[PDB]
Amino acid sequence: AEGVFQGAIGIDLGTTYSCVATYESSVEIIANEQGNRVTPSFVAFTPEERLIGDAAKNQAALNPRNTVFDAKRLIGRRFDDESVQKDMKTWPFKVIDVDGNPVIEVQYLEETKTFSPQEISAMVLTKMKEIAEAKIGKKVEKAVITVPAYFNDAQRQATKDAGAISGLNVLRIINEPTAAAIAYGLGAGKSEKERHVLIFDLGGGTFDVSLLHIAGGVYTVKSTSGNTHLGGQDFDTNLLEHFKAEFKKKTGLDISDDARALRRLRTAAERAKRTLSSVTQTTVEVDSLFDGEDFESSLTRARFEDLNAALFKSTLEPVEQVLKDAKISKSQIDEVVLVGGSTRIPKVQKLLSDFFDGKQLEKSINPDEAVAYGAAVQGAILT
Ligand SMILES: [Cl-]
Ligand SMILES: [Cl-]
Ligand SMILES: [Cl-]
Ligand SMILES: [Cl-]
Ligand SMILES: [Mg+2]
Ligand SMILES: [Mg+2]
Repeated sequence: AEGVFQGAIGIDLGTTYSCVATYESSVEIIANEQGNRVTPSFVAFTPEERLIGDAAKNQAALNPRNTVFDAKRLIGRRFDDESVQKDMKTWPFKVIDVDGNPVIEVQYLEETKTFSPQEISAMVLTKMKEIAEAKIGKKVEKAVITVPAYFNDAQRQATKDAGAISGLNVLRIINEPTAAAIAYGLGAGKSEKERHVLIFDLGGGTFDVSLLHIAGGVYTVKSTSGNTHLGGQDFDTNLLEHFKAEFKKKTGLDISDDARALRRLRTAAERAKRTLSSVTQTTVEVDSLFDGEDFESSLTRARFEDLNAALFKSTLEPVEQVLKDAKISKSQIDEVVLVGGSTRIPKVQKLLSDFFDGKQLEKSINPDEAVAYGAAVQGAILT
């Protein structure tokens, strides 16, 4: 027990970003060595070393064949699965078929090596463990890891297996939406007074809606829906195209083939989106965007909303589906919990609060951190 943490860390092993939390005297989300409270679920292999997290994502463009990401899209799946065959056409790294399983093949230290999805995820989980250890000052042996509610038994086992590989005793695999509810203490009393709770989780690349029944300490997923491939980055993309159009119109320049110019302009758009969650108008500037020309525009909240009209509206569909499927009316819903950074967008909150006739949404916990937070809460209950 000497020099070992007696608790269990909570890990949100996300598709694109991961987050780790612990609950000593209170629940804390842990920052990594670059001071970030989420860490890219990225592993890069180079002629000299392996990078995990921020450094891996930051060199992805320079090292695309050997920078691995989206392993959560493979884990516990089969090579000839339909999502897989499809996902593979979109990745710059090689995925091969070994005994019918997907396996990632890369160059590492000037040799060809292959990794299962569980092995890649284990490397991310090891990174999360190490991040937690650095802040705790102790070794971590126990964890609670979260997975999407639609994960099947193979996907769940493969995720536990990843944990084992990373030197963690995985006490429980819990559902992402359930973690978020636990974060808000919903059902914490373990009282027999029941609740129905809708989790609205709009991630950067994922949109998941889940209906929970909670009573007596038992969290039951009644129904689940979403858009796997719609997310916050899609809002950025619409603003990016709007800005590209403006720039080309004023200057005659097309930045489509300049990766750096595209990157800087998407950064401007991401920043502009965030500003517009707090205020209603902003300038948008990029100095010397292309061929000597400065980019300057402005954007109102109203215009931002119009540019994403259809997308925003589409977010109510899965809320309706989940109720329809569970045979539960919107009036029976006790809490609506917001997860994912994109839920900070005022319009998204408004469409949702209006659908529930002015109901206030649970949002006091950072939406990017809520899943990890509840995983940490569950970890403390188990230890
Ligand atoms: Cl995810
Ligand atoms: Cl993610
Ligand atoms: Cl630059
Ligand atoms: Cl700039
Ligand atoms: Mg998430
Ligand atoms: Mg300037």
